[PDB]
Amino acid sequence: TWSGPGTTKRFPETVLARCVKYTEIHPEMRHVDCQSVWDAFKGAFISKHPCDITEEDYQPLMKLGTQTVPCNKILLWSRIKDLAHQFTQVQRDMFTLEDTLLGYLADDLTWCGEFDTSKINYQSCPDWRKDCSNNPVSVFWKTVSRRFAEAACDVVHVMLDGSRSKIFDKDSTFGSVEVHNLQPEKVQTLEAWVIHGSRDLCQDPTIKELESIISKRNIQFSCKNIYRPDKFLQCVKNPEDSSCTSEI
Amino acid sequence: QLQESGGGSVQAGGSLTLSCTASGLLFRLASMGWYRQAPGKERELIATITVGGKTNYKDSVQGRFIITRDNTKSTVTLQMNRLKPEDTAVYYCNTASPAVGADTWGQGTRVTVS
Repeated sequence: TWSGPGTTKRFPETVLARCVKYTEIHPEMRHVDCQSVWDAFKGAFISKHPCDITEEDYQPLMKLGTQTVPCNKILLWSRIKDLAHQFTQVQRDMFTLEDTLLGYLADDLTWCGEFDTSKINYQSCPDWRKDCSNNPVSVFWKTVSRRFAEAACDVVHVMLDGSRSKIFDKDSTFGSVEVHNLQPEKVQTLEAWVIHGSRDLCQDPTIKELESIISKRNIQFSCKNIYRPDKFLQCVKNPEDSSCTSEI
Repeated sequence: QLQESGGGSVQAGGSLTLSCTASGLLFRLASMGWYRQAPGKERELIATITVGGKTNYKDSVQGRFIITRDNTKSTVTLQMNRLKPEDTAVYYCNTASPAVGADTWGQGTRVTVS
């Protein structure tokens, strides 16, 4: 028994269904065999101790889920997933990780196996902090996040949550994996959009930290304030509404 | 990110056309505007334009100025006709959106009407 929640109920059927649905919503990925995807996903963690998972265990899945996204249309995020996804629902040429096949399959799910049987553990799974870091879920997200960040080019945008105690958190997935795998030259600029929950939050100490990290990788940094995120989304969808324009 | 041009000196009654190139995704998604600042005065918004080209003007320039837009870069242009000494100012282009900041500013372009 572990400290974290058990595998999501009907995990096999959920992955299969998500794969089929993805290939329906995204016709460009209809060449994938969803049964093969599931077999590869399961192969990464079944009959294995869930504190000894490696990026290599997920390689077969990564190969099968290969997806070349337009490298200049990537939206990263940290602690504000819902808004980033709402944005790509209205700005449909842009992609977050969870708009790719592999990210879509796993988003909000939990899974693990055990060393001595081919059973999925529905009772409990390792918590990153309390139990162990190299667990099936954490290793999956580390692997796919690294690869997605590696593939980005030109200007990369990131939404950050302006209401958090740390707007930029070096211990977040964004701060510990994604930001350190943006490639210089390939990526010219990282532009942060700080989402308000009316000061200029681009002067926040943690934003100055992010700027330093990025500049040390020889990438330019830009920061913007999104003062009204829901209104922002409305105006992305329909910019011709008069509430999209400042009063004279 | 913001580069303005087309200013100069003209006689009262004359015309100038200002241009601004704005580089960035947020400019492409936002309503844009032309602002101006007279030497000892507050910066004022004088003209706005939606992504699709719907315009609005301050009463003091209505009928004399025309704002246009071409669309990640947006170019925003301000045609200024029948110029008055009161139009003397530094002109700036930026976002004019309640959703997104007019965070940073270009150098502006100086207009002097004698």
